[PDB]
Amino acid sequence: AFFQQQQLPAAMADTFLEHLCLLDIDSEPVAARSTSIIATIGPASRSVERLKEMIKAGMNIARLNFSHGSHEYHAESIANVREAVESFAGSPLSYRPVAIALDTKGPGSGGLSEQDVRDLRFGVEHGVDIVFASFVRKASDVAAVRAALGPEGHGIKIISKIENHEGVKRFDEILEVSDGIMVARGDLGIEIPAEKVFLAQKMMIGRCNLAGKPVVCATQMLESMITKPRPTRAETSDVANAVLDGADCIMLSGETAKGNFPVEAVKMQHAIAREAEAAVYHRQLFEELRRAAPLSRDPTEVTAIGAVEAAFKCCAAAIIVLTTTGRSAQLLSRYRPRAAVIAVTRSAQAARQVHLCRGVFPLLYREPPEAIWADDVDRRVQFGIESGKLRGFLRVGDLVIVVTGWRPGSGYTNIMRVLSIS
Amino acid sequence: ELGTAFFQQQQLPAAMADTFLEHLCLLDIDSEPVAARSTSIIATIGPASRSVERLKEMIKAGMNIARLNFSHGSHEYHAESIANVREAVESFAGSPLSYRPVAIALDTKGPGPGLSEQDVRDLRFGVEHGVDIVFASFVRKASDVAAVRAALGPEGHGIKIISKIENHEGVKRFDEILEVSDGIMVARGDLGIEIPAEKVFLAQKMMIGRCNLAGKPVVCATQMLESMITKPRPTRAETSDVANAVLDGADCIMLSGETAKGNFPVEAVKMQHAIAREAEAAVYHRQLFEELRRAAPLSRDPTEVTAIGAVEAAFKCCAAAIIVLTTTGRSAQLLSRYRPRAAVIAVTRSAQAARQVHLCRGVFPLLYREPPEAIWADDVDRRVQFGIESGKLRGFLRVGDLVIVVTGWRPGSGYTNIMRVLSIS
Amino acid sequence: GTAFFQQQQLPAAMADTFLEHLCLLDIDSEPVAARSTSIIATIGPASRSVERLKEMIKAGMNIARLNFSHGSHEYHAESIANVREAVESFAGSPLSYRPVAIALDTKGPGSGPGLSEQDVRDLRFGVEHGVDIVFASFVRKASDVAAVRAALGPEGHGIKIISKIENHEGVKRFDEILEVSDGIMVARGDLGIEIPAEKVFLAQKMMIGRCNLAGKPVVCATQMLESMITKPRPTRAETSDVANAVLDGADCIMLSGETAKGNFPVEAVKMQHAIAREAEAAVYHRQLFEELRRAAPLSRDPTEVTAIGAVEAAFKCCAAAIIVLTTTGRSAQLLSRYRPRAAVIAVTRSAQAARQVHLCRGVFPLLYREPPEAIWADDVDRRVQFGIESGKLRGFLRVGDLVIVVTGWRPGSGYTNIMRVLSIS
Amino acid sequence: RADVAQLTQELGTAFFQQQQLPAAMADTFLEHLCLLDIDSEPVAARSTSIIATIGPASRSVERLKEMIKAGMNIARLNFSHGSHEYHAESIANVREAVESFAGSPLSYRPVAIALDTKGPGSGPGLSEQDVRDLRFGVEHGVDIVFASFVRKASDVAAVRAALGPEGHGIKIISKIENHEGVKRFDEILEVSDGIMVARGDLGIEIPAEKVFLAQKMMIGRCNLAGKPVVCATQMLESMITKPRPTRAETSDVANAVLDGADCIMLSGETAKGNFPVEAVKMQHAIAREAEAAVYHRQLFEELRRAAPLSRDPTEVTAIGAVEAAFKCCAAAIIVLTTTGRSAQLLSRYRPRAAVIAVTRSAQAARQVHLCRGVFPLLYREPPEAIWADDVDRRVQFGIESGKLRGFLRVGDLVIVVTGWRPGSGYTNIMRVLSIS
Ligand SMILES: O=S(=O)(NCc1ccc(S(=O)(=O)c2cccc(O)c2)cc1)c1cc(O)c(O)cc1-c1ccc(O)c(O)c1
Ligand SMILES: O=S(=O)(NCc1ccc(S(=O)(=O)c2cccc(O)c2)cc1)c1cc(O)c(O)cc1-c1ccc(O)c(O)c1
Ligand SMILES: O=P(O)(O)OC[C@H]1O[C@](O)(COP(=O)(O)O)[C@@H](O)[C@@H]1O
Ligand SMILES: O=P(O)(O)OC[C@H]1O[C@](O)(COP(=O)(O)O)[C@@H](O)[C@@H]1O
Ligand SMILES: O=P(O)(O)OC[C@H]1O[C@](O)(COP(=O)(O)O)[C@@H](O)[C@@H]1O
Ligand SMILES: O=P(O)(O)OC[C@H]1O[C@](O)(COP(=O)(O)O)[C@@H](O)[C@@H]1O
Ligand SMILES: O=C([O-])C(=O)[O-]
Ligand SMILES: O=C([O-])C(=O)[O-]
Ligand SMILES: O=C([O-])C(=O)[O-]
Ligand SMILES: O=C([O-])C(=O)[O-]
Ligand SMILES: [K+]
Ligand SMILES: [K+]
Ligand SMILES: [K+]
Ligand SMILES: [K+]
Ligand SMILES: [Mg+2]
Ligand SMILES: [Mg+2]
Ligand SMILES: [Mg+2]
Ligand SMILES: [Mg+2]
Repeated sequence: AFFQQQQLPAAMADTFLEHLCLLDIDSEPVAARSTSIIATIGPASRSVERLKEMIKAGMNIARLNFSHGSHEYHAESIANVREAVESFAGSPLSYRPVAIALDTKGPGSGGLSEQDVRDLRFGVEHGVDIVFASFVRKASDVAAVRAALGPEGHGIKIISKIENHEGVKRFDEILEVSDGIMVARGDLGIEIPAEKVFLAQKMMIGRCNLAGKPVVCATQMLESMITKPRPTRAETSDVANAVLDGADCIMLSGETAKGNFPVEAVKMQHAIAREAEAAVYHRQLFEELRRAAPLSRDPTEVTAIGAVEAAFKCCAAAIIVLTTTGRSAQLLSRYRPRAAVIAVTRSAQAARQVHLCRGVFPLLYREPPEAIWADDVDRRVQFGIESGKLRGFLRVGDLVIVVTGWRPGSGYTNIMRVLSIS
Repeated sequence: ELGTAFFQQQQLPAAMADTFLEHLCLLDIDSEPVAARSTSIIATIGPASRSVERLKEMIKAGMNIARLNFSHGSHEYHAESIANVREAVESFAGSPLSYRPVAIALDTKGPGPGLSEQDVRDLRFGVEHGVDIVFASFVRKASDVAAVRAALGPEGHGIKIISKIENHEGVKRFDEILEVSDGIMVARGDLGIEIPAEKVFLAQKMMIGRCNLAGKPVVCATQMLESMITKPRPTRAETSDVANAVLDGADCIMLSGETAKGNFPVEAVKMQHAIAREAEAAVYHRQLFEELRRAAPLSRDPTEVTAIGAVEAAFKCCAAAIIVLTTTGRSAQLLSRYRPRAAVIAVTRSAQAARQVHLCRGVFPLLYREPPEAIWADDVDRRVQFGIESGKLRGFLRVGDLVIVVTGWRPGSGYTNIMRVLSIS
Repeated sequence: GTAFFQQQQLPAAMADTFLEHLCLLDIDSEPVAARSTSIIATIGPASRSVERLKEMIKAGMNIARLNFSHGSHEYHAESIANVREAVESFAGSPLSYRPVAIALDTKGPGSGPGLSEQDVRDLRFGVEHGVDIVFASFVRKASDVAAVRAALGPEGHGIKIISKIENHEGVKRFDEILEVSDGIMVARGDLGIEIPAEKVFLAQKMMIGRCNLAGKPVVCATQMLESMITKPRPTRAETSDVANAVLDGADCIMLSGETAKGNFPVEAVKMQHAIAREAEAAVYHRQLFEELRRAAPLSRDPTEVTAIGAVEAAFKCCAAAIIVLTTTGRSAQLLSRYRPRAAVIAVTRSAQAARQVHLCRGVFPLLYREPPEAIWADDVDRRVQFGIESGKLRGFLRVGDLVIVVTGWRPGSGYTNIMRVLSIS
Repeated sequence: RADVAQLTQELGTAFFQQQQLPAAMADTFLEHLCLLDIDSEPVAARSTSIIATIGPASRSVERLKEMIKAGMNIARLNFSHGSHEYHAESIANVREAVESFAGSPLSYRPVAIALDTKGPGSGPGLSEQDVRDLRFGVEHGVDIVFASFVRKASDVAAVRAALGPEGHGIKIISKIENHEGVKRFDEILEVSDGIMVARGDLGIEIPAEKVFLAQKMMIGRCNLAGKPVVCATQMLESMITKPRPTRAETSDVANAVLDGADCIMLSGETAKGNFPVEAVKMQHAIAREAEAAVYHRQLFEELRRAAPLSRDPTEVTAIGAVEAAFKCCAAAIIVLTTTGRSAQLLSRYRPRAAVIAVTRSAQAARQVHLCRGVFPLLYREPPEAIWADDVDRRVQFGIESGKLRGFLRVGDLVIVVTGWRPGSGYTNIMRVLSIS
């Protein structure tokens, strides 16, 4: 029965054609949903009670669209999100961190606009985790956003939105200096022929997967759900194909900001993503990712590949990684393991930001410290295991891969352990 | 010889890639499609697309198959639709550059345990009116297909039966249904209500893959450009859906309300045409052909053996087209199963076969009407040159191009065994 | 039948990985196909008698090597005459006659920089006596090949030049030598003294791989069955060496002292024949054909395009043979480069081409002696029938087998463009 | 190029020109062959073990010291010839020559002693002389038994029973020398520690032109099973009377290594020939060239795909360690082992990195020579009070001996494989360490 669930017959197939033929509608998904859901906050999703429902439905990142609304409006939104998130902090083994992202208005007719500088300053002051920089056309646009974030905003992640021909053509230079990319299909579909957008989406997702950087698929994913309780056949297909393409995050705009079914739209994206993740052809995917990733003398990079290889060999339920900045979890994520990457961190900001990486499940470690570093480490490992058992990721008898470092401080991951649960 | 510009068009850098990841990374929005659109467009005829003038516009936009939905309307209504389609098609019989045959398909109302009384009457209507295809609704088992086949009276055995899979039973009994059907339609509308909406993409991808493996046509249907019923442009999810159905391996893409009752029927056809052309150039032929080749079983049928040699030969020289002489369409279908990048120009004396080959991806029919030559070898040469002259006239061929010619050793269907490499003069 | 798929290592040939392939090798799986790797035997005192030469032709000798490092022109002319007498002693049965090529192995430059004066005299002797191949000793650069070609003059245009790589310079300048040569010989004797003995296997594997990539014949030579000069059976290392040269991709295997001066010249030929047959069945065609196909560049030459379609077609039906009509042998060489499991039966009227095609693996020459038919298509059919009749007589074909026939559209060399699937009657 | 561009800038273009690295990075096997370079020098230590047969030509303690320096890893005693007194003198001479280098335990070279049985002859099973010879082996502390003419699983059970309770640690390598042994191969391999492809008798029992098929099949199955396989007989036959081998002989040795043989053997070449040391030197030189020419890109992928899923932490750690070593071009994998099993599981994935096995067991240190790429280090120090410190001292001993023998340099990356608790069977940790 284990090998009949989560499309395992289709995952073992020798060819991609055999893989497609073996897809079974009766093979149920078992693993936790790996692709993060970004929901846009607006009138339909601003109440603390509504936001609690969206967190339970699966929202991982809350997007504030600075194209509409005042700073007072957005600060109220931020406060409501934080209130709804902290309403579940009572049970630290089941608490879900939610990132806050600021989507800039953009340059419009103009480089970096004066309103954008004021909005970016607002984001730093209000402690946002991510910036979705609108209409990025070159590497110098990213540098301008980075400069506007100042010294207090070094930790904020910059996700460049590609929305026009220039951004697509200069993609490589933008990706090099960005933390990730958003495939902003709305404007892109007006700037380039609508029938060419799928080529740009597939190219940008592929390059981001190659680079190991997060990529978000955005706009009109479940558009009809703004007024209707169920999406169209094209919409469910679109969500599924974005996940199959390799998107780290999927987004909802009007569907959650102004629609009549914001919670239902989140539930739909959650349901589709789970099905699509089980349908991933890991046999060729892991091989291609392995072959494409360059040789490395960075021990974190070397431990990540060894850990993902080890997890595939034993069908590990999870890979528990200790991370400070989230980097060790990101390097595990780039190899697209079938095993969940449970990232145990003390940094609340890192816990929110690792939602950008597919398959990373952040656990904010709030237990009291241990005096001996070795005991402190073991405690954070056992923490990941208890939360994993509570949340359904792990059972007694399961195998896990534990990824740690040799000394405290970020950048020293170099150990991989094969551990049996209880 | 061909130029650097030749190798930058139709996603050729992405097609030459050693891995699927490299292939995705090499996709270029500036790489323009050159080949003719190979995925057929099925448009549903209704109040929005019934007039002879409106139908002429849809043929020019790219409609290859006209679907008559027998869930709505009387026999008198559908016979008027058939007559209007035939009138609009024959309005271009003068100009060989604009004349294209259009298939007529009957979509049944559906069942009850088995074939309904109304369905038997509707199938009899189809035989009497000379329809080419039947889209049999709610097929759940092989005996359902046999019932449709039996209902296609003594005169309708040439009609193609495309079984619509619309429920859990049809998905579970897929293999037995495909074995006895001519092809499949992934009827996503009802399927999305019978099974969880989030599982439909799995059923679509599985059924397309199995149809590609079997060498049988598969249609992706319902809500492809749904918003275009009221809006002139589709959503980002809708264009993505059409593109992904083509990339998945669908032979045909369909329009229902978009053409039958919508405000932009011609614009919806134009949109599907535009997306399909882009998506066909983005197909990863390097791994696709290898997998199709490896998966297809060994064969001692000369048509099947010639088809693989012809597709292999066409890939080797970047052949502008594969010209195949076929009477039933079978030879063109066997070429099509290997998914060549070259156009399959099928020269036939059969008007029905010319209409039905629209079900197979990349098959471009040419109806030949010349009186037969006394020497068979001269009749073959005359039909082969007609394929080249038409090709030249339509933009597929130029002097200096290479084409692969597939013929047989003796007259009559079933003897295809020759593949020739010809230089266009 | 089940028994068919148990012979000639077919389970090992169908394996998904190279590791699975090795694990499936069966010592009880008997070779059925004809031995495709040619045997070159050096003529000397042990193999000069007309009766002895008839035994070597029956044992499997395809090419007779005349070593111009030893003996006078008078000696070599007597050799040539004895070979031709023994070969023509079987010309009474044209359906079973075996052509034998005559190759001249030059003495070399020695201390000189380029072509020696004795080499010029020996090369002109070869042209005067009608030799087919030249094994040019110690080739170090492309200009060495040009010098041999110039010394052959205008009358020696058809002679094939196989460059012997015997030193570090030849290995380093390999690419420029191969570009201008008809093929290569891996002269392991001198090479093993010029470079460290433990590095020779790397040079052999590299040169064979590059020759296979280029589609040019490659010969593995020297000490293959060395112990058989005095002993009736070879060592375990010697049989392994012969088998591995075939598995590496060598078109020809050679015997030097083993046939020229040894006590068991016929037994050495029989041993090489037996090992090569075993090794050819153990070839992993699944990956090999895929790699050859992928590595070969796109082509607008119809012969090149027909060859790949024909090999692809032969694999699809497990064709017993590919019968090709050839004037120069080039059409057979282009089929051979794709390493088909099917025998390439080359029917030719050129006695020289019939002798030279022995350089290409899996090409079985048939010299057709009949005068032309007035109708060219009838002449073409008669030759094809001759191939079928010879192949039936020799055991390559049986009634019911499928065969691929490769012909051209007009008389004369360079016009191959047709591939046909034929059932043996 | 981008998949090796950063590491190329770091390690240099000269690094990537050595040990057939361009040929090893090739996308196809055809490209791999085309890229083989005679100028690309081997850098890695010779990983295929050399088994030399001891006889009149190689019995003296002085001659044996020369053979150990030439590369001999296993000494074979052929019980088809000679008395027990003769073989005991041979064993004593081997041990004397081996211990003459024990002064420096950081550079000492352990040598296994293998007993090759006479065989059943006319009989159906284990002969009476074989029982006496096997008892002799147990009494004299031999490490391996090469059991002649094994034809079924019950033959290896008989050898195991004849070894008695004290010979439980001895490895049984079954010799396949006839059609029955080839046909029942799977049942024999299941119960054996490894196999020897005994080509001499096999070449007389089956057609000589079919032996290469049997060799290639048995090596492939042994590689798939993760068990040692020895290629034997007539490898450098001409070197019995001549100082240089033939072109077929060098080719044969190279092809046995390329086929996947863990060990290569010398029989008459060392036992009775005129050039026993030269034959060992030749096999050493060829094996080093052949190992660099291995197409690791497809090999590792195939080994990985063929090996079944495992819930054994040693098995899981071994594949993660080999994958990690390939990612950074690790100079070595240092593994702590008691029985040699952890080193054997690393070896089955055919890493290009040397597997430096640190052990306290002298028998395990001798027996790991059966596994390709395993370099045994016998640790003689007394245990530390804290187990974690004892472990670290052993790891450091491996790093220091690896630097001393040339395997490691400052700046190199190494993968360290250890367990979480003392005792055999608990390997579960993989560490990436930078050499300082
Ligand atoms: O290796 S993959 O898993 N599969 C990729 C693949 C997709 C198509 C084709 S084909 O040659 O067009 C084809 C062949 C046969 C039948 C056909 O109908 C089509 C081959 C291989 C993967 C790797 C990536 O680098 C990535 O970025 C995403 C994917 C990917 C793509 C689609 C999936 O369904 C999926 O699970 C993963
Ligand atoms: O595709 S091939 O058939 N073989 C290709 C191949 C050979 C080795 C390796 S491996 O990665 O080293 C390896 C993998 C697994 C187990 C192992 O023990 C070894 C993989 C694949 C072929 C192609 C040519 O370009 C050619 O010139 C000759 C051959 C060839 C070589 C050896 C044969 O046994 C054979 O039949 C053919
Ligand atoms: O992903 P990052 O930022 O490199 O953090 C991983 C770090 O986690 C650790 O295992 C634990 O260290 P801390 O005690 O600082 O939490 C480090 O040794 C390692 O460097
Ligand atoms: O695709 P189909 O129905 O098998 O038709 C292919 C047939 O067409 C031909 O090429 C031409 O034959 P006709 O003259 O009868 O049209 C035959 O030789 C071949 O058998
Ligand atoms: O292999 P080559 O030398 O190119 O010769 C192939 C030629 O042989 C033929 O099949 C038969 O021609 P001939 O009648 O001149 O022998 C030609 O059609 C073709 O051009
Ligand atoms: O390879 P083996 O025989 O399983 O031994 C590996 C064992 O060696 C160790 O690394 C060290 O253990 P010891 O203290 O017994 O020498 C263990 O942690 C591990 O279980
Ligand atoms: O801004 C966006 O997200 C877009 O344009 O799609
Ligand atoms: O009938 C159809 O096409 C459907 O239900 O999707
Ligand atoms: O000339 C040769 O053939 C040689 O030197 O081996
Ligand atoms: O016994 C042996 O070693 C043989 O037969 O080769
Ligand atoms: K915005
Ligand atoms: K209907
Ligand atoms: K010579
Ligand atoms: K013995
Ligand atoms: Mg926008
Ligand atoms: Mg329906
Ligand atoms: Mg020489
Ligand atoms: Mg023996």
